[PDB]
Amino acid sequence: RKEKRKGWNKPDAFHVCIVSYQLVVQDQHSFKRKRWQYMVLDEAHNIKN
Amino acid sequence: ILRDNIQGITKPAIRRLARRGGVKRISGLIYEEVRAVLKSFLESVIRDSVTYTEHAKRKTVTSLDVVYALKRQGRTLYGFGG
Amino acid sequence: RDNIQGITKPAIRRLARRGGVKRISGLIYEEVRAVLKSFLESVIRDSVTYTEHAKRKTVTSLDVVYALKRQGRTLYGFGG
Amino acid sequence: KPHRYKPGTVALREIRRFQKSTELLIRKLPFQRLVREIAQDFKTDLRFQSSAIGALQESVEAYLVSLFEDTNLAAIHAKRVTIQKKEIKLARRLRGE
Amino acid sequence: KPHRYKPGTVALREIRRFQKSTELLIRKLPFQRLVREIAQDFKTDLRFQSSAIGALQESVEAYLVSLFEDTNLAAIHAKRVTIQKKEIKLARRLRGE
Amino acid sequence: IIPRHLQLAIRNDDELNKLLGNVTIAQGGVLPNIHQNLLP
DNA sequence: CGCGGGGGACAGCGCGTACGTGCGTTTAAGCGGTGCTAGAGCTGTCTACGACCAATTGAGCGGCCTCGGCACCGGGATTCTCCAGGGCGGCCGCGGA
DNA sequence: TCCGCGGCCGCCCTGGAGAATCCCGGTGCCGAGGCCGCTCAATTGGTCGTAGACAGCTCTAGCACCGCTTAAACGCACGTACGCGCTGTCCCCCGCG
Repeated sequence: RKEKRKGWNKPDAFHVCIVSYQLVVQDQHSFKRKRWQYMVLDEAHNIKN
Repeated sequence: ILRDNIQGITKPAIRRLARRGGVKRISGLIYEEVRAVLKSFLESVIRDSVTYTEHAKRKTVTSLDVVYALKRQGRTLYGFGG
Repeated sequence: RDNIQGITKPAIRRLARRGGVKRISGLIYEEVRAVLKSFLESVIRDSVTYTEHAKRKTVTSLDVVYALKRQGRTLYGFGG
Repeated sequence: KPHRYKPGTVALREIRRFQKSTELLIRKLPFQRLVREIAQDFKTDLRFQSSAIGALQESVEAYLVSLFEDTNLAAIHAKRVTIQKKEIKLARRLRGE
Repeated sequence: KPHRYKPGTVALREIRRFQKSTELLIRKLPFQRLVREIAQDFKTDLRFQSSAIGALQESVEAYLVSLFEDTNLAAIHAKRVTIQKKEIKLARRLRGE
Repeated sequence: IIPRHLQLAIRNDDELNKLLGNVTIAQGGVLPNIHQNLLP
């Protein structure tokens, strides 16, 4: 993950990243700082709680 | 929960604990002997704690109970319920 | 004058023999004398404090007992 | 060639980190299993609250860290740097335990 | 043929003799005026009774002999037959001092 | 405060450390003192 | 849990000297006495000097909720250290006349 | 015997490189302390007592010295043997997957 996020430092970086549900839940602290445009949630039935 | 949980203080855990003492190398038999030392100290504390709990007409053991259990050790510095 | 040196080198040699040492280093004698000075000063500052409190010019056995009580020594016999 | 650090090189910055950071270093659930398994023998089916567990681990951690520092001092006194059984027993004996 | 014992055995016989006999190892008057000197700086014009000083000497002797025993145990820990300054400082420090 | 502040206040003061230091520090940790013979 | 390995634990033997033990001869304490006087100490005493509840009281708390701080990476030369060539401590050896 | 020279070439210094630094901000979040109730024992007043040092005898042994009688200390000279120095060995847990 450190190797993956080393290149995350550059602005105008990868147009999109893919991270799963519980990985986002765990790395929310690392992810909350960056600003994004389009968030896509899959099978919103599992996120119903 | 009640069977062979003495390994809760694991060998990497003991190595990390010895890192705080300022040691470069930890021998193989260090882990189980310090485990036995921890067992002895914990048993000594909890014997007094449970005896106090029986004296106090209480079924549950509180933190202040083990505070008094360690009180007669003879230092009694800061901490919860001091 | 120079009364701390009154404890002789053979005396410290015998004292270290009581400690079960076959060969004793030369600096060990004066180191033992120094730790003895520290021991006596730590005891006797408290002894003098208690003497001054006790409204008495004479240092009594109970005075020494009370001085030793605080520092965890808790001696038996004299003034028990 | 791989950037293989010599033994004792990472330790500098590592002790720089964990001397300032002040979090725990032992798995919690195995520890509560341990305290339970030692409690049932003294008193079965204890209704453990959320408290009275972290205090025990903090106390034992402080005691063992002090013992480990004393053991390191004894090892340095022994004209060496590593830990051993004799260093631990000497440190414990000289501590009055 | 001069009768000169090999070093070490007479040390053992001295140890045995000092074990059987439990008399004071320091003369009374040396301790007397040493205590007088060390009390001169704290408060002036202090008179010492006959008692309260043998107690000091016996307490000092007993605790110092205990320190010597701990020091010798740490010396055996160091695998040697000689007492050393680091031995004494380890004995003192690990005892909560 | 973080209890690390409590530990720093205790150990940086000579009289506090000399008085008493054995019973648990409430989440304050310790001051790991290193030697000059370990690190290369 | 596994492996490379390398700095570090542990031992064998010479050094030599550093205590240790056996020669004489002290410096100052232990004991007998003493003559006193100087500190330690309870009794008439009597007073002042502490304790506790009426009228008030203030003062710190019991409970919430804002917001200037906690946590740490985008953002990163330098610090911290590790590892490959160059000139070198020179070392040293061997051979015609 | 000079010394020219050539070789074993491998080691501190230098240049290149790997990971972290501990703030600048972003974003998000976090329970201290003053504020409607309060309460409640504190603070003076009056009574009660009482005992604890001010004298005062007391009493008793401290102590400093006068005058003998040794006791471990002290220096020295040799023994020796074991910590330490120097060196060699092996080893097994640290760093990393």
